[PDB]
Amino acid sequence: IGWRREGIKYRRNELFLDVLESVNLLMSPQGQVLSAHVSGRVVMKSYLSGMPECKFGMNDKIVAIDDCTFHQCVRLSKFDSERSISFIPPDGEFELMRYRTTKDIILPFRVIPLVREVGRTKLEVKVVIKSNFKPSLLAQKIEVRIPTPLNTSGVQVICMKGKAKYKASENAIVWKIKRMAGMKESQISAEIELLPTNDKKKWARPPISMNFEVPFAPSGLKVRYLKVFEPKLNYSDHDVIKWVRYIGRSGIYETRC
Amino acid sequence: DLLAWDPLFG
Repeated sequence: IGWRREGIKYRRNELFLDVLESVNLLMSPQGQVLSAHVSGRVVMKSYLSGMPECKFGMNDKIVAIDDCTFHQCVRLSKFDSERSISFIPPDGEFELMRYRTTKDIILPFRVIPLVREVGRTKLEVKVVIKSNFKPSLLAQKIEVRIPTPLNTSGVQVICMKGKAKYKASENAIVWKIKRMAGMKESQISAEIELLPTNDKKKWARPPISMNFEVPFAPSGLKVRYLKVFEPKLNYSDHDVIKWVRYIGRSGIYETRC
Repeated sequence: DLLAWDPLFG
């Protein structure tokens, strides 16, 4: 087997499984999903003595997922042949699997916009965000980007959580929240002063976009087990120290306004 | 941050 040399020895048999997902959304102004996908990977970092045979089990068929591809080390499992895979891994860090889902995605945030024209020289822009996940969990690095018209002169804006700023060079209001628990909501309200323009066309509103990080896979995928068998060194599962981390991030996470 | 790592017991 080409990807792992013989004679590897470690004082401490240990492995790390990193479940990393990007959640993508195009939502209507009224809250209809126009498109959504998760792109995901499992990265394994292992320091295991010898030539261990490993079996990776998940909560769902991997052998509600698509475009699923595996490292060259990956083989069919004997038992749980639909929810697990079996392999002798490369030493150190490698990508075990890469996948796409479209079905049953957790959309961690709902963005609810309201734009009101107050006369000809004033725009009111208001956005509510709602965290849609367990209240015991925290989202972090939250950013809401709200487009402004090209004929914006002045902006006044306040928000019920975090901080917001108008960036004239980007034609956007940028709203930052350091952390937000599941099943919470916040609001931003802006008043935008408009200058006279020769533009005859009504503002073609870019979508409102978000960045965020969440400590769960938006696909719903969960690691159930990583079993290890080293036939020659005769260590097994209880001998190996095993960790899992889930990081869900926004990809292109857009809501039309 | 190391608090995001969960144990896999078994």
